[PDB]
Amino acid sequence: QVQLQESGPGLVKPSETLSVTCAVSGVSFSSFWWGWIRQSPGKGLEWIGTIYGSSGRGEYNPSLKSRTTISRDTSKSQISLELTSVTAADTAIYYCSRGLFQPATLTSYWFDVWGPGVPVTVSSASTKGPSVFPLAPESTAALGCLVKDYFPEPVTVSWNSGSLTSGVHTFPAVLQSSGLYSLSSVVTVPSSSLGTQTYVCNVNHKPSNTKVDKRVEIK
Amino acid sequence: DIQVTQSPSSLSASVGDTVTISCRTSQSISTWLAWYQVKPGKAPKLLIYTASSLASGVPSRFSGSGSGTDFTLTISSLQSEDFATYYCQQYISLPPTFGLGTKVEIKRAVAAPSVFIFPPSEDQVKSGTVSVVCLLNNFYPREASVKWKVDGVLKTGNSQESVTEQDSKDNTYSLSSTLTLSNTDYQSHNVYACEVTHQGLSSPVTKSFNRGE
Repeated sequence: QVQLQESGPGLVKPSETLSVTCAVSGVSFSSFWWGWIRQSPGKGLEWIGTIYGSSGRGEYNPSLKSRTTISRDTSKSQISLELTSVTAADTAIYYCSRGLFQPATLTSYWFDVWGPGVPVTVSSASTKGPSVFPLAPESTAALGCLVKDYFPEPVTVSWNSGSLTSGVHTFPAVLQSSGLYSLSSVVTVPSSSLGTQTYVCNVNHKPSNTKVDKRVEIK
Repeated sequence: DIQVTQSPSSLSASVGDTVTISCRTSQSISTWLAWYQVKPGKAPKLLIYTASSLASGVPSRFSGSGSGTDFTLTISSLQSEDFATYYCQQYISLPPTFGLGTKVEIKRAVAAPSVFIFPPSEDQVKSGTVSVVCLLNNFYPREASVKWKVDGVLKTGNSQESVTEQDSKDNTYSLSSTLTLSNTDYQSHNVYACEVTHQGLSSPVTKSFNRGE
């Protein structure tokens, strides 16, 4: 019955304010408690706070209260989260939730409905397209492309314009100390097909509007 | 805050198995524990609350037990839709706090990695920064040790690993280890090798190249 959908900026610069919103549908907005939970890459889930639809009063995580505002837009049945003075550590998936509580004195909140989550990245990096470098060298051989120093995510990688799909692995991107991302895509092919057949990795980075096609061969 | 500790961090199971995962709290939380299921990129789902009460719509193969400081979630006759990460959460007091999760993955036969090493391209050398990449392909289980050796000596720092999720087709993992060096550093040594240990290998496997060979 209840449906939650988050929306947000995607990218926030450090020291600015992170703003995300949650559209509540299917049920009475004023009858329940709504709040926010986040999960940072590599860290656990962290409750931010939860407010009553009817009054807007609520409770906040002490760790975050000084930077947090959770408010209602009743004309749209929305709740919003404002997080001020953000830093890279505020990079996270932000989830909208319904908070329930029970007579025990009351319990604190458990969360019976969650939104799908909105990823938000906090970074001072500027948009930059990737450099692409071939990865080149038994029955099977591995070939690949190193896609490095780009921002923001994501890049898409295909092989032979999509005509090579089996045996392809594209690794998760990693954030470098530079603030830029890097990943590799690899494919396994027959050792005997090398030298008589061409392998090309097609890289697309839409934020920078760059497409690179890299031929991967044995030096 | 109350500390909530889950174990194990991950486990492997097959469809039809009975699996149990545990939750331990740093102080008594009475029966105020909830359990959630999370699949990658999807909305978390409430499974159990009040330590043992099933949430609406949740299959009866899920059950919870415990009180005070020790709790368990049990999945009887695991089904394919149950492979996911599971989190426990206390809510006796503010703030509610979550465990770090238990990943339930698909068991399969041990598979040794195929290992490959890739030297930096000439175009990478010209950039002044080089990456040496070691690939471990299609192995199981996930646990693997990858060591970089440069002229025979263990190189620590300057490398990062990246692992795929379990492959939809064969349930294996693949992993990359990337060693990043200044070209000045790279040119100062001759032999580069990655050495891999894994349950599927009676002895570690080493792939290497000589710079410029």
